[PDB]
Amino acid sequence: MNIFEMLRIDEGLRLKIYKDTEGYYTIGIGHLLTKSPSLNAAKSELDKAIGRNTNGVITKDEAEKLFNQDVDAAVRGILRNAKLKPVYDSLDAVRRAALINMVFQMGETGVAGFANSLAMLQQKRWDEAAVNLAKSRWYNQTPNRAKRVITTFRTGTWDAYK
Ligand SMILES: [Cl-]
Ligand SMILES: [Cl-]
Repeated sequence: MNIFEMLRIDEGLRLKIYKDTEGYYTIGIGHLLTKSPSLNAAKSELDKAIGRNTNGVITKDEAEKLFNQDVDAAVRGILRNAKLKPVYDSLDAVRRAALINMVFQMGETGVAGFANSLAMLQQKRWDEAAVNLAKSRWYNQTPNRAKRVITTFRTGTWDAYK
């Protein structure tokens, strides 16, 4: 298992524009297009992203390509974040994947908001962190996904994904 497979499981794959759990236009493997309520605005951002007139539909390879870029950016963004880097650096490979998943979903700013949980993760207090991570809008809105990521930080294994 790895970051790609893990997010593929969490996000799924859709080749037509769809609305995410928050009602925002998305496509592919969790690629957010826009928070604007307008479908045209989304189609437009989509064409700009693919470099062609898609008419709201893309192929698998195009989806995968957006995905690759999205994962790379999440990593790079973690590495540039003063609040995130030290945490990421302190973690083992499996848990690093949980941190990436979270940035992929919520953005760097969103995660930077789990200040208390981050400190716990850095100190390696797994059970306490898990409990704190659960006290969040994140967990109440997407509980199944959240539990998977939390178990991963708690155990350091991929068991929640097997
Ligand atoms: Cl893009
Ligand atoms: Cl969920």
